[PDB]
Amino acid sequence: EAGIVAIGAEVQPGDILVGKVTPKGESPMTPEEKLLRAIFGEKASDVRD
Amino acid sequence: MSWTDERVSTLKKLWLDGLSASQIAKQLGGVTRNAVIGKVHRLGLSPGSATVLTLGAHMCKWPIGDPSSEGFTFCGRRSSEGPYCVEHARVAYQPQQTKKKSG
Amino acid sequence: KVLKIAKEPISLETPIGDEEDSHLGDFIEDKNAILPIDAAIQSNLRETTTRVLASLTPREERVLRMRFGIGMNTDHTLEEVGQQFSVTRERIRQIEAKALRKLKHPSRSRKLRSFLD
Amino acid sequence: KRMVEREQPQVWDILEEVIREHPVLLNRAPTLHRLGIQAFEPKLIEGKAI
Amino acid sequence: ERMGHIELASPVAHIWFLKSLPSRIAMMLDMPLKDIERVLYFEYYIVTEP
Amino acid sequence: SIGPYSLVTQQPLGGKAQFGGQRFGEMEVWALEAYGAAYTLQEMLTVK
Amino acid sequence: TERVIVSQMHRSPGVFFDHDKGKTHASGKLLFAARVIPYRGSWLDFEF
DNA sequence: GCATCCGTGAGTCGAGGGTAATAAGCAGGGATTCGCCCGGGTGTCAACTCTTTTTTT
DNA sequence: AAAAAAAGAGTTGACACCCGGGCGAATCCCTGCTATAATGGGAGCTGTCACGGATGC
Ligand SMILES: [Zn+2]
Repeated sequence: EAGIVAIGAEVQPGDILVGKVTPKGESPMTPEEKLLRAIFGEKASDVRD
Repeated sequence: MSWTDERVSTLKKLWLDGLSASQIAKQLGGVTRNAVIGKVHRLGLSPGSATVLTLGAHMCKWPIGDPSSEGFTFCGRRSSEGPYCVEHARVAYQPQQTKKKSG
Repeated sequence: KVLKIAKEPISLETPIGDEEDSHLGDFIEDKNAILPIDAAIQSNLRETTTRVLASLTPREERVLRMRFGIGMNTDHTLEEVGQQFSVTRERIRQIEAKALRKLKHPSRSRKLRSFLD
Repeated sequence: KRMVEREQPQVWDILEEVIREHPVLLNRAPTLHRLGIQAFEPKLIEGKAI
Repeated sequence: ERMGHIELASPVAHIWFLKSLPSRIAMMLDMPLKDIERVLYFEYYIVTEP
Repeated sequence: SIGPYSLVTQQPLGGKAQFGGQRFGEMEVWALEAYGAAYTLQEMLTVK
Repeated sequence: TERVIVSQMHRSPGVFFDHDKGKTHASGKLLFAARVIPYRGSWLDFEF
């Protein structure tokens, strides 16, 4: 729950070892992506992976 | 204080004609010092033998007396290749020049 | 806030390796650059958006392309599109909602769902 | 792009079909003569050694 | 693709056309390279229009 | 296949640390010039 | 990460008498140069 | 016509990964910058009227 | 054989709100002024040649 993999956990190439999110500033988006987001109703997150 | 149409006009006029910015708020009344600065920033538009006159080239220039006194003149003698005279060149500059360093 | 000032930034020519070669300028990534795989995904999305906008009526498609700048460089607000359209302010939202509901069907928005994921 | 990431078993058949006659260039580090760069026909094989 | 220029209060001599192997400035008007370095360093005074 | 590019040169980075690219050395360009290949060396230095 | 320090090997700070084997000269001859290379200081030479 | 002194060169691909030191003080006046708040243009909804394609008679 | 309405349009008021532009206030940057006597500076090669050229009498 803290974001770190448990000791003795099998991991594969390209796996999330430590989940860290950083605050991302507001950036302009293409109109097609905005239309798709409005169609699906999901809200764009303000944090970056 | 107030910010009517006449308040901005008189403020701009008093800032343009010239006056201390600190007294600008007091003359207008009510407005403080910080308000007028913000308004102007937001709105924009923010004995010898020669006197001191008969001193020619190649002459002594060692002063004698007090310049703020009645009689103040210079020597005015044969003192070419030097500002001061030979009689004062040894008393003005550092006598017995002995200095050296590395280079 | 006084601490963490980042004074005296490291020179980009400092040799990272023990030898003279392999400077610090090589071990640096460019963040502003966009990868070609990302740009290729944008073309696919721009083309699929035109194909999906073929079953709707001309009025709803026109109002959607006017409010959302799909083929237009400048965006248009609700009042701006209403001044040019018959419906002044109110029914434009209803037309947009109807067009959005028409696109929410899985049969019509099956290929378009993979972009969001 | 998501199908090849998870490495589905169906992608192997597409890889063998695409790599049929596409020649790849192989060259050693000290390329002294022009023979150091020679093209070949790649063939899928296990392991990590060319 | 945008460049900027810096204004100089006094003229300066190019280093490439001065300290290169063949003295380009010295080749003009038959001037030795040893004399040009003295004038640039403000050591001596050159006379013109006699 | 496609990785992060350089900062000032706008070229693919080097080294196996973060998606390096095999450097096409100067001697390798002479090999293509020896052969009659002119389009393989033209696209391998500009569009890649 | 532990880091060890390897020993360094350099010339001894003493006087030497090295003469070139007939090189860097117009005709065949020897120079017989002598050095007074100290540990920390300016070097000295008495080349012929 | 020779003797003495100052520039260029040194293969090529690969590994390896981050760095580091000095340190006056306070008084005057302006330009800058962060909090609150009224506000007018943008959205999101109750709720009153023509048209018409049938579905019922 | 006839004949009117849930939607489909079309609006009409009724909030909810969301950055913008001012009003403040709180606080940064610049600049100058300090009164015993201060009076020329610290690395750096020097364990490659060889060529090819630039100065001098
Ligand atoms: Zn005198």
